[PDB]
Amino acid sequence: HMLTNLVAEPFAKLEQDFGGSIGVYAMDTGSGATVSYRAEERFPLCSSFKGFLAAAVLARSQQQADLLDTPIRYGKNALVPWSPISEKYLTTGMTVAELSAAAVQYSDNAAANLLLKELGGPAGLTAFMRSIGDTTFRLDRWELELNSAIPGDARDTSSPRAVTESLQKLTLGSALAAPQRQQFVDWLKGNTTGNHRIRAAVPADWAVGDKTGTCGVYGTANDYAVVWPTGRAPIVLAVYTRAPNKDDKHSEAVIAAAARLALEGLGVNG
Ligand SMILES: *C(=O)N1C[C@H](NOS(=O)(=O)O)CC[C@H]1C(N)=O
Repeated sequence: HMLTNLVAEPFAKLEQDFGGSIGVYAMDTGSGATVSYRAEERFPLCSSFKGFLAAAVLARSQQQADLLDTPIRYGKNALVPWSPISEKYLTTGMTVAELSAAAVQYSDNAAANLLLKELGGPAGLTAFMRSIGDTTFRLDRWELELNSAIPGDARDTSSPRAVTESLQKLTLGSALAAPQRQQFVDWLKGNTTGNHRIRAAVPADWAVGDKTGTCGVYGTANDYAVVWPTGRAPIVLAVYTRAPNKDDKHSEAVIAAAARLALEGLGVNG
């Protein structure tokens, strides 16, 4: 607690202007200092579970050396809405590694469902998260049902804090073996969907990997990232939003603004 919120930031004004709730947890991995706002509340994961999904696939690949190269063929019935990569390879198939990259970097929904099946479904991904010490994360449903974002419904949710803690373990800690850790980082660095979220708050000369989520209802959207400022230790952070009404709109700008406040709260000159 001594190093939590050393510098107050106007998160309450930001969420009031947004018309909803914002949850933020940011960790300076050098000093241990944190910024924390609504950090232990639950927010829907939406597409953001797909980063942890890819990490779980990489963990499995440490015991199954042929897993990532395995070619997966799928039928048209697998192509649920928002499958921009897998729809281009319907007639050819794609490897497990390619599906993982597509789930992370293009948020591909068919790819995510196919990989969930490899892991034994939502309970299998939840079990992986438990195995790294995350007692908050839960996945309960598949794409697209997991995006319903119903107020008060704990299904398919985590907390900003647990998201950040698990992201740190998987990208910087020892939850994955070193080759798999670097592959996970590389997939996150190559994300294409987050340019208007945490990345918009991070200087262009710093490295950053992220995964976004956009449930499409209840103003519910999010992003988590690992950021490597030059000359100081990496920062890990998570920004989640939700709002009371089904037709409330999400805001990318609010996520970027919350990330800026988090970095300011850590004293990171950006
Ligand atoms: C994830 O939340 N989804 C996948 C896709 N875009 O993902 S992103 O916004 O997180 O990059 C479409 C929206 C959404 C969904 N409804 O599955």
